[PDB]
Amino acid sequence: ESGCANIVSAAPCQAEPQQYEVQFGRLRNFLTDSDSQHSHEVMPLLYPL
Amino acid sequence: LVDFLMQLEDYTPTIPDAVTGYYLNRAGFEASDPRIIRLISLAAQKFISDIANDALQHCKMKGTAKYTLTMEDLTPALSEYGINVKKPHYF
Amino acid sequence: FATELQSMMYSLGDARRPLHETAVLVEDVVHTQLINLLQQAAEVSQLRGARVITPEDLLFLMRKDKKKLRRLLKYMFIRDYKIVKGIDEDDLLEDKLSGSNNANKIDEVKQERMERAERQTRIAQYAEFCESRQLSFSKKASKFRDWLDCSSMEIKPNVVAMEILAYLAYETVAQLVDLALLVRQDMVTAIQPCHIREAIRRYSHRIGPLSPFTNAYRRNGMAFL
Amino acid sequence: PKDAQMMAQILKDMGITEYEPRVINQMLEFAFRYVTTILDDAKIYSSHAKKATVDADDVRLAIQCRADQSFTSPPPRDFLLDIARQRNQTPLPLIKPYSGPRLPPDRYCLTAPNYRLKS
Amino acid sequence: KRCFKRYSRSSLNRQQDLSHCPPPPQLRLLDFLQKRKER
Amino acid sequence: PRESVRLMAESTGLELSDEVAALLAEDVCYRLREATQNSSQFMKHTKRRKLTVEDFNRALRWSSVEAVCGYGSQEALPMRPYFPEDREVNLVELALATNIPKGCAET
Amino acid sequence: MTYIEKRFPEDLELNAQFLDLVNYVYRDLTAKLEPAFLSGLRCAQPLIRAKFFEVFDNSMKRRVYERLLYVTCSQNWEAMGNHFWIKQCIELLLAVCE
Amino acid sequence: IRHSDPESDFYRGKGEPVTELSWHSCRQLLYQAVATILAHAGFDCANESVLETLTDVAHEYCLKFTKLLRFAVDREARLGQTPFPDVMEQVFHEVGIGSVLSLQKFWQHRIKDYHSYMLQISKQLSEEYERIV
Amino acid sequence: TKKKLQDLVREVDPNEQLDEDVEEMLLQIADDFIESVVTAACQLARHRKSSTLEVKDVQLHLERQWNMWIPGFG
Amino acid sequence: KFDHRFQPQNPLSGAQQFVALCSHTMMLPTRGQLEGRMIVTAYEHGLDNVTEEAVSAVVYAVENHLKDILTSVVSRRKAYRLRDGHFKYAFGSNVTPQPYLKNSVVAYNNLDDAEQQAALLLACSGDTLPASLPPVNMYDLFEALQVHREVIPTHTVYALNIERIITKLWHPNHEELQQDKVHRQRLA
Amino acid sequence: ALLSAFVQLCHISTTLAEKTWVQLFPRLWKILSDRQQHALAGEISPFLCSGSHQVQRDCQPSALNCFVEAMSQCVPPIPIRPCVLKYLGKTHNLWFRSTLMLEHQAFEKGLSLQIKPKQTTEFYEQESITPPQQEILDSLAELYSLLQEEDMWAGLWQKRCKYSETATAIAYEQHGFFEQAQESYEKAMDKAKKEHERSNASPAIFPEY
Repeated sequence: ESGCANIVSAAPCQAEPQQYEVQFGRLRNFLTDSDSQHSHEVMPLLYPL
Repeated sequence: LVDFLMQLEDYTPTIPDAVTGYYLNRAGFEASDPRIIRLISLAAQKFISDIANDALQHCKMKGTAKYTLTMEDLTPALSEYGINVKKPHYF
Repeated sequence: FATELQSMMYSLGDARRPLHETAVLVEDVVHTQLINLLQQAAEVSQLRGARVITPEDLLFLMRKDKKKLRRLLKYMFIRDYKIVKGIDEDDLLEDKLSGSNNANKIDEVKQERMERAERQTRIAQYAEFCESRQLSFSKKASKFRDWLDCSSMEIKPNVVAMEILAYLAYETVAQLVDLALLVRQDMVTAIQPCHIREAIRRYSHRIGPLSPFTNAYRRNGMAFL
Repeated sequence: PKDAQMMAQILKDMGITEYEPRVINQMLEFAFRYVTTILDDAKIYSSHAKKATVDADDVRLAIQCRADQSFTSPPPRDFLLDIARQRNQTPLPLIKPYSGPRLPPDRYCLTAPNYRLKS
Repeated sequence: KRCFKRYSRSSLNRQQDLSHCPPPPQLRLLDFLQKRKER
Repeated sequence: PRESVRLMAESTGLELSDEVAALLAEDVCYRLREATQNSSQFMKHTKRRKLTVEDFNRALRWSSVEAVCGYGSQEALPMRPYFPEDREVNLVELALATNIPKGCAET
Repeated sequence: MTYIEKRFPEDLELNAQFLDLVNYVYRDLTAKLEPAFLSGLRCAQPLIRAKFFEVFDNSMKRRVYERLLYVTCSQNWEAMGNHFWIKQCIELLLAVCE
Repeated sequence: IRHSDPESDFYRGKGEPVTELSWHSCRQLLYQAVATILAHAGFDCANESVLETLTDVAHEYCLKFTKLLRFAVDREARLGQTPFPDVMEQVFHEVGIGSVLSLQKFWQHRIKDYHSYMLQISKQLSEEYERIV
Repeated sequence: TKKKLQDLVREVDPNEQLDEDVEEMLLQIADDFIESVVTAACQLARHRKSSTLEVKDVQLHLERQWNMWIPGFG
Repeated sequence: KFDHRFQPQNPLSGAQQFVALCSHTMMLPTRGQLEGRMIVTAYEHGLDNVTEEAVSAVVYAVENHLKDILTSVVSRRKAYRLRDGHFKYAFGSNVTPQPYLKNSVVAYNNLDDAEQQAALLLACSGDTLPASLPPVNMYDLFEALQVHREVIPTHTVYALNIERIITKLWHPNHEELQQDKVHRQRLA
Repeated sequence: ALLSAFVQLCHISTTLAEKTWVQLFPRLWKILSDRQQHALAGEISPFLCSGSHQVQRDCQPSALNCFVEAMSQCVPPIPIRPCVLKYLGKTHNLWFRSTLMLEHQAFEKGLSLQIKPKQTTEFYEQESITPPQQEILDSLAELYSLLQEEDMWAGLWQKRCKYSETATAIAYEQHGFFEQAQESYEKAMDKAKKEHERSNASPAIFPEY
């Protein structure tokens, strides 16, 4: 982990004024519907994001 | 009139089944049924007969301006197919 | 020479005012094939021993396919009568080297050509088709002598091989147009020069024996048609 | 028969002491075919060179073309290193012990019957 | 690793390459629509 | 050496200079030495130490070189000092004279 | 062969006499009179049909599947273009019965 | 009437395995097979190396054809779909044979027609002998 | 723009698709083909009289190893 | 004993000096883009009088070479028919009949009205539901070069590319298959 | 004597002869085991496509109408290549019979209609280019269009459609409102033009364009 860099060079260096809420908005729509068995280990992930 | 099944019976092969069958064994085939190993022999016959007929044409136009096969009747017949053979005649 | 080309393309499937640069490309392809035909016949004459083109040389080169043999027999029988010595020469040449097939005299190619020719006359188009007949290498001969026979130092055609090459060039154009139509068929499911270029590429790559897994069986003089 | 002795000596120099009498003639035929082809390649280069005599530089180009296509050799010491470099970032799958040597998934195996033929 | 290559600044071949492109032969009414509007 | 190159060069049709055959002979030696090295890898690794005709053919096949066709496996082609091959034999008596398909190969 | 019955589809004795000639030579190369043989199975008389059926049944084997292939691939029904030829197929599938 | 009767062991893959031979015995049969077919072409004498060259070319042709079939068989064993309805139909296409249905025309025009033509010459010369003597 | 990769596929087979990773390999195949031809052409260019020109005529003599013939003038 | 064995000559020692792309653009090289590459590679060899016909010949040579590659690849996955020898024209449907059917034999011997003839080709052989093949992956092109070996005779071009082809081989493992199953059991 | 006399009655009566064939062919089919049926099934397909059966096209009593009807009550399924049924039910008066067997076939083979809920970005298997049960549905749609049964044809397209405007335009046109349907078609055409440029030809919808 000493200086891990995989997508660091390919970072999304775009302006994109309107990407975060539309992307994160898609997260709640797919991860909270029609999924209960694989949701208990990923529901906490939406909190720090 | 008649289907290809008994027409396959009518052919009289020259190469024995122990030669074509051994070729399949080398490549990893059983060679244990009579029916598949007749076309390879026929295909081999067609490949050699075409060269043989081509050599006959060259031999019958040699010096007419018994039949002996030499390199003069072989290196031009093999040239169209891509076979290049050149053997020294001395030393 | 382009005026003769413009008239003969009307009898083919690329009629109704085709382009002129396409015929130039056809002329260049035909010229190269005829030069190769002259070059390829040189070794046969050298191998034979004679210093002149024998009448059997032109049929000895075209000994592979029998369908084209039938058309040559047709052209030397009916159209070559309006003769007596050539009929016996062909029979003597046929009996000179034959085992089972050549000692004989539906092809699905010429019948298609005549059916296509009749289809073009259904569209006065019939009058135009009739006037376009016998306009290929038949009205003039001085200019056709200049187009061919660049060096002509060792072996030259005397009287008869001059017309045989003209007929072969006409058959080369007919086969070249036929290949162009075959390529155009793949397009739907005036001919662009991309069609003839693909036909040449497909005609160059053969499927000869001992081809796979080896890059040593290279290519030589492709053909003469 | 002076070529027979040197060819045996060449095989002896490589640690081979037992052979067949027909391979020696095969290499002589190979040598004859090799030079005859390269001389013909010199002729076409000399004929394309619009020169009467045959120069020595045409042979150098002719043998250069022969080694370009008619001989096979892997790229040494530089290209295979790049392959390991571009694949060095590939990770390793985890080991999940169920029964030991599992097999690649179904379809990507040599177990499939012909669609046309049926019962 | 493959889809990042088509999202990390690849619009030069997507919104500039594909502009003013002739329509496919399957749709032959768009050209008629354009001609009617222009005329 | 260099005299052998000149002899078959004469049969080709044109002679060669004395300063060209030396490099050409060196090229031939390098190719044959490399061919023997390639044939050695197929040879000393299966289980054997004896040279065979097929091993040399396999080396040519994998080196994009035409395989030599015309030499069998039995010991033939004698030299009596000169490569005569005028053995005019008839194929009539050689068609069906003595044949047996018995292999007798068991493990 | 096909130039006799085309213009008189009305004769009863001339056609019968001609078919009497057709089936007599069949019983005795001349194996290309397919239109002549197939036209005699339908024209005017059951007795002519019965006579032509005897040489049409005795020329084969008394098998079910072999006759099934005959009426599909071997036999061509190009001769009669304006007749319900399945009636002839009933004869073949019932002549192999006990 | 000749139609394939499906009552035998030949219509299926049932058959007696071919006896295994060695390299020494296989080459002799190749020499014998090549010699007979060349004499059928119209020849009466030939050299030994010329025969050896032809056998090696035929041996290499058979090896390449058989090897090409093997890559065809194992390639479809993992996919399940075939471009051509027959594996044997496919391999002829890369080799140069148009189809298996072209073998009957080759056999008819090179064996039956040759034999019928060859017999007529013998009959014609027999009449010449009867006329002269 | 024009004739990137898809129209060449239609030029041979109307119904054929190529994977995303296959397209770049074909361009590199063409890229290597371009360099091999020009390097060999320049080698022949320096062979005429130690250097003359990039000549279409000598390119025809070069294509004998590729078993191809251009329909050009020649 | 061991000193008599030679060592292979390293081809890496002999290189050219360097004193002073058309790969990521997804383009075939046009006339203008190739001009810059020819002039920069001719300065090292010392060439003058840049012409125009040579550029066109190179472009058409590339076009023909790429067509040969795609023709070779498709031919290993689809059927075709031969006209008067080596010519491939169909590259299409199943008009080729099955040779083990006597109806195909008489049809082969034989060779409003146009539609029935199409039926004789498109409906005399095949299956009820002909399933198409997946798109060409990195495996099909890899095997196509192994068998033919005729498209690229040069070793300097064929070799360096074939190992890059090997490194691009990929197929989903067991773990991803459940995700496809889970997604398929969600939409239903 | 009964068999010979029954044959004679079949000669004089065409209705009796055709009804006997329909009632006899399935009964003779059951006698054969699973050894010659497969060979006959693959051999009869060219017979239905043979060129000698076009003479009786104008005859209302046809030797092909009841021939195909006979091979429909057999409990062993017989391969037919139902693409021929579109041509057979066009000249020999086989309109409704061909449609009924098409509905008997294309409902139990896959148990799923072609709708493509998602795009080709989440699926990592890449089954095939052409989805299964595509040619048979196109032939079935053609038969409905030729029969001028728009109510049944509209229902088929409302399920196999991909765009949300093609089926919507058809539903508008089904009950008047031609101007609104025409605008909906235009909204469908330019919407596909926006997506067609970004990707390949996508041979999944041939006759929708």
